Amino acid sequence: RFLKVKNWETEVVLTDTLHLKSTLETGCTEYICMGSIMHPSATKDQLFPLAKEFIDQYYSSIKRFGSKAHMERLEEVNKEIDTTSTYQLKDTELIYGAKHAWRNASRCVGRIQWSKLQVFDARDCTTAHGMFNYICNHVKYATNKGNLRSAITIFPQRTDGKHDFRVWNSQLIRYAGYKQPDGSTLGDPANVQFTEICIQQGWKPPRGRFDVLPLLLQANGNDPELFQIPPELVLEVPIRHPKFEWFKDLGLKWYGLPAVSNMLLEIGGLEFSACPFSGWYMGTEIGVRDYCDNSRYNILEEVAKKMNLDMRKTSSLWKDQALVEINIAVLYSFQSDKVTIVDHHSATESFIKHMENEYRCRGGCPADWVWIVPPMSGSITPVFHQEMLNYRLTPSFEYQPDPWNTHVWK
Amino acid sequence: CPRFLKVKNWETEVVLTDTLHLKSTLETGCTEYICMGSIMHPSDVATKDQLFPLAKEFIDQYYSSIKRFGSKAHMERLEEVNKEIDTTSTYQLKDTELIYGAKHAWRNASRCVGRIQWSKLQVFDARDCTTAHGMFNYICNHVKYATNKGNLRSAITIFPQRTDGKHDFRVWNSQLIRYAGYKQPDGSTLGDPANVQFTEICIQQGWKPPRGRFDVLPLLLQANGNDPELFQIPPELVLEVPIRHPKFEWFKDLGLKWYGLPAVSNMLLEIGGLEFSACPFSGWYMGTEIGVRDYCDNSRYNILEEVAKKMNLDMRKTSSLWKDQALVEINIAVLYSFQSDKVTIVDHHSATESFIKHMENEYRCRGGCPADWVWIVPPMSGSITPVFHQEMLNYRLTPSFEYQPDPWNTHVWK
Ligand code: HEM
Ligand code: HEM
Ligand SMILES: CNCC#Cc1cc(F)c(F)c(CCc2cc(C)cc(N)n2)c1
Ligand SMILES: CNCC#Cc1cc(F)c(F)c(CCc2cc(C)cc(N)n2)c1
Ligand SMILES: C[C@H](O)[C@H](O)[C@H]1CNc2nc(N)[nH]c(=O)c2N1
Ligand SMILES: C[C@H](O)[C@H](O)[C@H]1CNc2nc(N)[nH]c(=O)c2N1
Ligand SMILES: [Zn+2]
Repeated sequence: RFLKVKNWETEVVLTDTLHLKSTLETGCTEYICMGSIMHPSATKDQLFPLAKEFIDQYYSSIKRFGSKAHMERLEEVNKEIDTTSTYQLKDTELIYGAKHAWRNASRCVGRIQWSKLQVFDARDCTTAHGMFNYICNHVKYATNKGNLRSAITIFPQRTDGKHDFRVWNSQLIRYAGYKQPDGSTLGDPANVQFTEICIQQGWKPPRGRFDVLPLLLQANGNDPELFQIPPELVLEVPIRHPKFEWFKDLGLKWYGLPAVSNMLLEIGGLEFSACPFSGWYMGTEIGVRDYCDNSRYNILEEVAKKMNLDMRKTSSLWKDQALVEINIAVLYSFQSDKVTIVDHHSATESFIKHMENEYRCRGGCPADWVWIVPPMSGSITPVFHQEMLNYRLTPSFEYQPDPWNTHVWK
Repeated sequence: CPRFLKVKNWETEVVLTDTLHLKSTLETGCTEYICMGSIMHPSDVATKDQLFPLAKEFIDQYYSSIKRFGSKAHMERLEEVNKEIDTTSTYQLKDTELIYGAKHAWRNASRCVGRIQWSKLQVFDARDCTTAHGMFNYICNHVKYATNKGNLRSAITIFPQRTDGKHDFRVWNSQLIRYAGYKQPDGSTLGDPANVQFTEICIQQGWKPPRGRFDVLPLLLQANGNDPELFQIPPELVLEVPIRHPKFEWFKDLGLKWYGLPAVSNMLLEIGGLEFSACPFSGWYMGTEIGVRDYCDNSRYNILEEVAKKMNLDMRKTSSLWKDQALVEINIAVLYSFQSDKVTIVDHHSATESFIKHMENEYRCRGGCPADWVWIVPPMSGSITPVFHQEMLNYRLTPSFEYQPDPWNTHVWK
């Protein structure tokens, strides 16, 4: 059928036809919705229909469906799956598939940018040293002295599952986390385990609060190897506040480049298990989640202290007050350092505009309300009032198992 | 469907196991290929063949609840219901079953963060009501009991079930207490813009509007499928709270107030296939319902700008977060004014913490707890509340509260 989505603030109705093209499952059924579940539950035979479908939509997108180039490309892929059990994408197809995996990422509020993506082909890579070189060039290009630029680097596809390329870091730039003897945690508590894997592999930790983790890089299914990203490539921002001059004394910083490195890029049945991709931050990612999650840096108490807020009852809303000031500081600091950052009002604003674009030109836009709505001030942003349909289009970004639970060590 | 489904809390790592979903009875709107979990409203009476298994399902569940499943009272009740449907094509609930069904409709309400209270619900049986004047008496008694001078008590008043669909009891009000909205010729709106359509109906029905910013609407009550009739709620029964701020002495100069009793009156209560089309129920407020939605939605009272101006905030850039700063202070004022006047209210931190504890107990004792994350997470400060990090499963258990068409869209005027 045709499905309608209403904005309850604007009363704008959009009509979704694009959902007719999905085939992956969402995890819901007619009787149970799993919309808030974070991770809901090849061969030559499985591969050609998937390859065919992707080649078909590629040649439909450059408006040459059924052309001679389309016909030969289909046969070319057929012979290649036959005689090698896989196939290799053309450069144009690799670029098209990467942009469309971003376009289809239902959890990303930043997709108005989807077609401006720099795609680095790293499929000639064979070693962890080559991976490091490719990743350093990615970081340097995408950082661009603070004028951040979207980028993805694509390493060789999975073959037999035994020669996977993997970036073991979940993101290219993170801070370490250390278990203290007295039971508390120094640095980033979310990274205590990965940090401990780096230490076990020979990393000499400085045991500070903001230690950039080394890259841990696995090429062709071999043991991963450690590398230190050159510090001049890692842009960082000291967090200060435009009105509270004591805020700089908290000693807070963050890195400028958000770069997801633990996901799987699927294009036409091919699986790119190592595809680090990066954009720029929405302020709440740092200011709400990284700093104020109870399992993360957990600074609300300290800020509420220096703000002298009444902290004896929840109904004083002291946490909400300190939350807003922290997120003012983050935005103010990146902006003062001319480092690209978007606030959640602008980003959600852009996303509503992007949805309108997509419904008009494409017939819909898959979107995960649970992830799109920012983690603070939800209903004063326009996406809170926007109904969204969620569905899985391919090419896509997918989760995959953490490598340390799979890898057969040597 | 699989027998066990697991939900994780990503902040605490607690994993819970759900088996109650195997009892889900109706459709969510999702499919295997599309999820409709953010659609507000996804998707003539019941025949004898439809009614038999729906009643048995409910009667079994009631007798299971009192540890008399399979007993002689259970089999005799099954038989009496079945004979009553056969001869009259409907049946009547016992007082005990009515109370049980209403409490469990709340218990099953996936969008309600307040369900830790579900078993403490005063049920007013109003199935003997025949006229709109009597509906008015019943609703007044409900409002006075539930308000309780500010020490609010949850309550539901249940009016006669649907018969042929042409004799429905309906409260035309969507909530028992709401403020009027008036469209001006110049396009601006006075009062509550959400209620302009309903206010116009009341004016047409004969209501004389005071044309103020906080005018309590009259009740528009439909008995037995007749044309609805207007009644004014006695103002001494409508408890209200002037909104002042503990620090900002100028906040009281804004002239804001709100009513104490949230009372939903447009929903349908389904118990064992019976349809109670008029079942007003009330609890107490979570502060953000007033402080965030009623006051700061753009299409509502929309005070963020004016509070920001008095706060002397940089309003040129969105990235100063002036909107977020003002929103917090408005919600501080709402909670502070309700507490100072000793009117029951709950902040979004206490409510979500309570709901996590409730959800955990339901998983342990009942095998699950259906919950709609999109509705459970508060509209401000989402991730600093525990429900944000809590995976939830959503499904439709019966007894339930359901939406129904607005009655001015279906009523056949006499
Ligand atoms: C350019 C500016 C961008 C902005 C402002 C932005 C914003 C966001 C935010 C706030 C999230 C939620 C992140 C979280 O809570 O962990 C997200 C998720 C995501 N983004 Fe974007 N993003 C951008 C660029 C990109 C790019 C370049 C890609 C890929 C080519 C991408 C793909 C994704 C994916 C797959 C997710 C979901 C990740 C997951 O499921 O864990 N985004 N984005
Ligand atoms: C006693 C304290 C209660 C609290 C703190 C509470 C809290 C809430 C809140 C904050 C919402 C979201 C409302 C919205 O955003 O429009 C809600 C929804 C709901 N509540 Fe509760 N509630 C309470 C009592 C009750 C009672 C007594 C019932 C029924 C007997 C009930 C049934 C529901 C239902 C059905 C909804 C969904 C309404 C809809 O879909 O429009 N609640 N509740
Ligand atoms: C359940 N969440 C797990 C997580 C996470 C996580 C941790 C990080 F360090 C990090 F940089 C990110 C970035 C997410 C992201 C990606 C992109 C491309 C842009 C953006 N603006 N944001 C995500
Ligand atoms: C866009 N949704 C339509 C709506 C609405 C709406 C309007 C109101 F005036 C109002 F009081 C409520 C109360 C909801 C509610 C109910 C109960 C029992 C307790 C509580 N704490 N809250 C809901
Ligand atoms: C589109 C979206 O579902 C809609 O705005 C919802 C979001 N969550 C909500 N949550 C509550 N409690 N109440 C609401 O009215 C809404 N509105
Ligand atoms: C349980 C729930 O699915 C989980 O907490 C989600 C909620 N929404 C989110 N939204 C974003 N953007 N990022 C997240 O990590 C999460 N976490
Ligand atoms: Zn769903």
